[PDB]
Amino acid sequence: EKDFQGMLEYKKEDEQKLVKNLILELKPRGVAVNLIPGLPAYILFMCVRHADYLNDDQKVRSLLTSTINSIKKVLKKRGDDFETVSFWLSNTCRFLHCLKQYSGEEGFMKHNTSRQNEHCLTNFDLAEYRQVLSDLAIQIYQQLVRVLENILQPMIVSGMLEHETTSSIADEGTYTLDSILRQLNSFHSVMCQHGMDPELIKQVVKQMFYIIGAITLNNLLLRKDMCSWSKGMQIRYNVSQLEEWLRDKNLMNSGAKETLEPLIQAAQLLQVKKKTDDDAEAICSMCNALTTAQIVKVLNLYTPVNEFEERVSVSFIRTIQMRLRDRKDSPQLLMDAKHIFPVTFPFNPSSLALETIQIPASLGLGFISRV
Amino acid sequence: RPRVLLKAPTLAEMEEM
Repeated sequence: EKDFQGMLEYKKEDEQKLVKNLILELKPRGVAVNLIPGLPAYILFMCVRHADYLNDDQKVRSLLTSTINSIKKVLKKRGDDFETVSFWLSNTCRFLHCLKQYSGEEGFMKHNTSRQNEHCLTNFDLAEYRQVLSDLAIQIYQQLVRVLENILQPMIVSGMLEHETTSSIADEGTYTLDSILRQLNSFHSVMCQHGMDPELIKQVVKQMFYIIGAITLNNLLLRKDMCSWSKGMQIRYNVSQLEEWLRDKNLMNSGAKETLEPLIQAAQLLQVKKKTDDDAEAICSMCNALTTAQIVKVLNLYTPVNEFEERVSVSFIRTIQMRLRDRKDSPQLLMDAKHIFPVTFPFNPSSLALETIQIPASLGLGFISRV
Repeated sequence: RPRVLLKAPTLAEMEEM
């Protein structure tokens, strides 16, 4: 054999049971729903396809509205669980990719098989609905960043600055760099299981690294004891382990390492010579990712390793301030650790043949009929 | 066949009821 159309039919009276079982009560780590990443998106789109086929615009509207409202309900109740937020970000994006891929617009059909093009919508242009879904995905992404940030925040200063250096969860209760890496591993494995777009995973990871670098640099500038040659070495080692993690995950082109540039330059600043005019010119050339206020703070805080090393002189600091005078610089000392880089959801068509997709019987959607 | 551009409630509008 039978050649299915790749659509799903349901009765209007069952629409609320549909979103109840497909959205409200769906477990994000359930086996059945994770056999095919994005399965709820594919199911919803196949339901949209049959509503379009029936020439029923009110049914399309009702299904989309119930879908969007149900996803918001889930995230209001469980929005502090990163697995749930990852899951609906991923499925919201996949639903949007489906609506594009099967829109009938030629720009979105370049990777389509001949069979896939047979599955485009025929009666309705759903561009307005794609905008609403895009807006929803932006909101979910913003919630994802906040949940991940909340999880990492308690680990970052201990792991990056305080603690000195198979993995352990902690060192006698203390968060270490290894704690941070385990947490990043968890995040990444869940996003992958959910089928999150690789370009979106890259953006999440870039955002997380930004937060790590911002919180670390700010606490270096706010404490009195973190500006030393030795701490410079420690930060260098920790950054190199974060870089190795990116390598392990094939994310070295995510832009994540580059968000650490202010912290990286602060660590370098701790380790250069700080006496002559050549030393001063080098600092000014080197520290393009640090504000003048930040450079001056580090130099003031800098602690000699022992008696054979001196503090930075006040006249040296003045020389750098003079050199950086015509910098149209921000007067701020602290990085904005709450900055979120604007997210994008580039089109990611899928190879999945709709006419082959089977609903797992355990999801309790037996009232849906395969067309 | 022409595809008619449907009017979608905005995300905000849906947030009502």
